[PDB]
Amino acid sequence: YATVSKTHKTVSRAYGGSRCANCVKERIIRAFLIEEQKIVKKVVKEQTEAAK
Amino acid sequence: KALKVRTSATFRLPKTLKLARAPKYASKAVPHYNRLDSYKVIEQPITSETAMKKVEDGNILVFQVSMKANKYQIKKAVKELYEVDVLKVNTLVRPNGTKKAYVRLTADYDALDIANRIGYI
Amino acid sequence: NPLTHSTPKNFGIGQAVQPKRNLSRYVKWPEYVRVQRQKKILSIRLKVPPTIAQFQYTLDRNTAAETFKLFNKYRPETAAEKKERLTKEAAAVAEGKSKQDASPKPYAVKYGLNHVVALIENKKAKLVLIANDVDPIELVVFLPALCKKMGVPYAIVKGKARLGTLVNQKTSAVAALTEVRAEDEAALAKLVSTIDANFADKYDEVKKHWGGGILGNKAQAKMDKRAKNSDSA
Amino acid sequence: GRVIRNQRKGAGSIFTSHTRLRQGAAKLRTLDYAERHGYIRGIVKQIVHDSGRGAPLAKVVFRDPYKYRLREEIFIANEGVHTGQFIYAGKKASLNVGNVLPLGSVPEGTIVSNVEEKPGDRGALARASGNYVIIIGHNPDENKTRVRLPSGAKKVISSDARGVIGVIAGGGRVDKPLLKAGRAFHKYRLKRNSWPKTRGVAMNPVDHPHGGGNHQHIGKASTISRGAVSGQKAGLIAARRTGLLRGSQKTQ
Amino acid sequence: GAYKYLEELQRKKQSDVLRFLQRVRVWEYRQKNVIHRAARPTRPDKARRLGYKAKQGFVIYRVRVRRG
RNA sequence: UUACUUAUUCAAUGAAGCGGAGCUGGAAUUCAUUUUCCACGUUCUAGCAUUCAAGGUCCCAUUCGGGGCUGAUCCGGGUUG
RNA sequence: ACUGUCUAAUUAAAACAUAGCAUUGCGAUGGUCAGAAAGUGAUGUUGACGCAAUGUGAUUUCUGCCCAGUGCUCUGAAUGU
Repeated sequence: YATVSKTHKTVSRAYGGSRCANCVKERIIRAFLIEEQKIVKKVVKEQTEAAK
Repeated sequence: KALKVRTSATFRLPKTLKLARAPKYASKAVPHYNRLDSYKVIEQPITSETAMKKVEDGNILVFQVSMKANKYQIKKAVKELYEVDVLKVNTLVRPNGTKKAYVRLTADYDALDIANRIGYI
Repeated sequence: NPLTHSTPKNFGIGQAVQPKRNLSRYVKWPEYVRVQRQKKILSIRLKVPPTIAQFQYTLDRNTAAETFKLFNKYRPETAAEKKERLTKEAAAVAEGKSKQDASPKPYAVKYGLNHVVALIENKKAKLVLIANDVDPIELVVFLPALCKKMGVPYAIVKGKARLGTLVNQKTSAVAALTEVRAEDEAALAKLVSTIDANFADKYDEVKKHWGGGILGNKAQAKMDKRAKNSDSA
Repeated sequence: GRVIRNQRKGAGSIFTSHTRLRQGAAKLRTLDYAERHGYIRGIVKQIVHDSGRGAPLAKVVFRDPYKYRLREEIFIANEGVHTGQFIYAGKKASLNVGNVLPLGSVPEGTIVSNVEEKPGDRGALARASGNYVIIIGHNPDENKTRVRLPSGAKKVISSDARGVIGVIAGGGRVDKPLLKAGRAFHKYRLKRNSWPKTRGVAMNPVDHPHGGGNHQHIGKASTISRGAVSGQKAGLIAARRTGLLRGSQKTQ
Repeated sequence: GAYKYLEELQRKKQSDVLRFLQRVRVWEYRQKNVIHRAARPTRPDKARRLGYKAKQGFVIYRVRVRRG
């Protein structure tokens, strides 16, 4: 793998020759929805400290 | 005052100054001469009936060389003593424990011309 | 402001790998550091006898300043000073028919333990400064008591190194004054009165005080809060 | 006589443990600040067979609190855990199967396993397959916890010692007969060397205290005292009763 | 001189001052190596009467032997 | 008989958060007023967490950069039992 | 019971082993064992569904009475040695 060019050991994507386009796909789903839920989890506690 | 800030829990040895050697007298006071110079590298040509066939046909000089010499020192010794550029050198240790080198010369030099320049036919 | 955004980190446990803090409290020292620290610690936790405890009853900084100011006036002759005086007296005895006495009588501090102890036994020293730092303390534990026996006033002062500086040694561990110029007899008398008031008058009641037995601050905290939660309700 | 076999067991030449294929020492996380002040969350990445052992092991990866790296610990898989589960290790963690908690923070009757003896020795008790201890009570002053060990022996231990909730997987293993000398061979092939242990009564008087005679018999009492000597301890050491146990052994 | 006072004082090994020193020093010597270099004699007169003189090339080594 | 930790013994850790006090939070009841106790950033999810840390503030001589405090409470240097 | 093993060079067996059964020690400051010692080791990268010590020898059906003797063992006893 040191004699061949870069395009034999990669695909053109994030996580190219490491992950497999379906584990990359669920990685983007999971990163988006939890960090969006963390935006919900911030302000849903900002009503409990505003109403206690 | 105050004490210094340590961001690690490990103590390692300080990088102290280590001085170079400045002796009051020489190590052995006379440098040795060249242990494996060009007359000691190649000792003697090999003139057996099949070694003589390599001189005529193979463009190869069969030399007996020193047991300490490597292929760089034999490529440099043949070039020094005979002023001949060398293609490749193949060496073996003979079953009487001495070394034999198959020095191949380039195509510019005729090994049979150098063979009777050295003085063996 | 413009495109630079204040994003604070969350260094609570579970998130956001902790920043580099001062772990000098938790650094695994070399073995000589730990031995030299817990040696002091062990000499504090143990109940010390009163004839060792009298050291760390050291002289106060103002009186120490005055004492080293007086003792700087009688610093002994240095090596180049001895060379210049040896030339200026050897020529004098050889030609000027002197009896090796065209050099005046020196006034200097006396030092070295055998010299100073022999001067105290002869009742010849007028003041004795005693170091508190000496690592075999058996060299100097008899120096208070002997000074109380002989009527020589003595002061335990911080620094064998500071005693060594006044005498051009490295350390000297004791220093004495036996003869003093008459321009300094009053200052020597006031310093001796302060030193008697601090050391020699206090000796026969200091001689009974066992020192040490001082707990560490975790055990100190534990003991005080045990006293404050049990009794004080 | 000569040196008998269980005295050769301790010199450790061929009687050491056959430890090539082991995955590692099964251990809890060390008591750092997160484990005793709040919690921390790891992921179980793999449930894996460890040779020489009946229980499966679980690689659980954690985030290093002080350095940007990952730390993989090798727990014993409690029954029910699955790869991909989030495991919560710490004082203020929740009472779920898989979460390792200190014993002071669990109610009485909690079924934990891999429970420490001293707080910080990373897992000592209830550690073979199927086993578990029962937290039976707390003494909150001088803070201690009475638990019941798998042998039925009760034990008071520290309330800061940790343990993972649940019982250890692979249980009910020994209910299947081996049926073969081959299965006992391959069983002890990855543990040590004591499979074919010839009865001491069939040996010679050099080889054992039981050997010899024109019949195969022990000759003297097979119950040997505790204050006996290495070389004599062949039989039932310090046996306080013998014969078939009829009645409730089953200590209260 | 001081060496007579030290010579007599190192004979009272049951007195309080010497047993406190023996406890502190027997901890400290136990903390170091079995054979380790001593920078100076702890008994300077006992060393001195056994032949020691404080000049270069006279060396003190402390050493620890198992009893019994 | 039961207490101490400093001898001794055991254990863990690239000796990382120990001990004491504070800060706001609230349970909490005030016979004067705050006399005490618990907290004191993480739990749908097989993602992610690193460049003295961004920001707030003060210097340097503004060129690109560099430093101090804070962010991240103080105190004791007993690594923790 | 089987498959298996052993007396190389007079005995291959009904002997040994075996699974199965049972008993015992032991919760780590531990059981069993090693070393002349040790800041030393085996079991142990272990933890009672485990390690160690023995007896019996698949399955079916059972395993009776005796603790006086000799052992082992006990939260015991006491005014004997």
